[PDB]
Amino acid sequence: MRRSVYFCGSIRGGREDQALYARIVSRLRRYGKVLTEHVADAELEPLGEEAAGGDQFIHEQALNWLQQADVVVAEVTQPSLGVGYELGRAVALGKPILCLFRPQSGRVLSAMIRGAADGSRFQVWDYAEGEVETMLDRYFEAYLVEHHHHHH
Amino acid sequence: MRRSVYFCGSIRGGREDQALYARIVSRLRRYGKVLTEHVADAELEPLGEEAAGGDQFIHEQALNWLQQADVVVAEVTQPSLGVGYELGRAVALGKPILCLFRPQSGRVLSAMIRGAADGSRFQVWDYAEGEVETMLDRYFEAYLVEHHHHHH
Ligand SMILES: Nc1nc2c(ncn2[C@@H]2O[C@H](COP(=O)(O)O)[C@@H](O)[C@H]2O)c(=O)[nH]1
Ligand SMILES: Nc1nc2c(ncn2[C@@H]2O[C@H](COP(=O)(O)O)[C@@H](O)[C@H]2O)c(=O)[nH]1
Repeated sequence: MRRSVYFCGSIRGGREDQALYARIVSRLRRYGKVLTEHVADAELEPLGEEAAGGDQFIHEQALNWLQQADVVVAEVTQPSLGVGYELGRAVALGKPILCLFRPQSGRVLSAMIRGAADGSRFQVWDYAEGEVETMLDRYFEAYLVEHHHHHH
Repeated sequence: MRRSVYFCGSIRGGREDQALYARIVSRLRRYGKVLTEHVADAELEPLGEEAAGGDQFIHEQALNWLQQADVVVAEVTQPSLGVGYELGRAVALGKPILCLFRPQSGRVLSAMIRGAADGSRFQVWDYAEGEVETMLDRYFEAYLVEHHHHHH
């Protein structure tokens, strides 16, 4: 009834991912529902439990969003440890995962990542800078035309 | 009845992880059962299905081993994308996870990784080169003395 897409992008406390997150959030919300909202909130909602929350909460928030997230999509030009972990949980929790790696960033996907992309429900596309939009448009266009993730 | 510990280490087709894998395999097997055997086999068992197997098989082999692996232990000095993915699956599939990061390697654990270590069943210890043995000895000694992973 309701589709939810979770975006996975390494921020590392950077201000170069927020711009991408704001633009990707609007595109993901247009289809059904978009998560990864924490990386775009200029008003940390106060009140609640008076404890030392932070990193532990970060992991808990991502776990709760993936529960509803019917599909996961990632956009990282370099091998991110934190983002890689999220991808692993997405495959174990969900099924249809997406990965966007820049084929001209300099780095490369390790054996574990390459192996993960069996072709069933996990697809790893290569986007070269200005090609990120093409990959996102093709991913959303191919998803609507297929109406599922069964084809290899 | 039978305990199985799966070791997680970034190899990236390198010959610097095999030496560590051989020494860690013996220590892990001494306690109960050790996996990550693929990274130490000089005799690829032939025969079987005649297909293009490789990366997909790598991911499938790790998934099958974690099923029996009651506990997971990792030893990486730098943020590894492939290894990070395995850790995510270990927390989603199992529960008691271990992480060994070098506090003098140069890099650092991202927000996702730090958050993952809630202190419940996931413990991230810092080992400085020659301190890898100390972390492994304390991890195995603390596991036998506690007889479980409940303490925070
Ligand atoms: N749900 C959720 N995800 C988070 C939070 N903090 C970081 N993340 C996710 O963790 C990733 C960033 O990992 P890092 O850049 O630190 O390696 C991104 O995919 C981002 O969405 C948080 O508080 N909640
Ligand atoms: N079970 C299993 N694990 C593998 C295989 N190939 C690589 N790995 C695991 O993947 C990790 C290496 O990832 P990478 O160094 O390529 O980032 C190690 O933890 C290693 O045990 C394989 O064929 N089978």
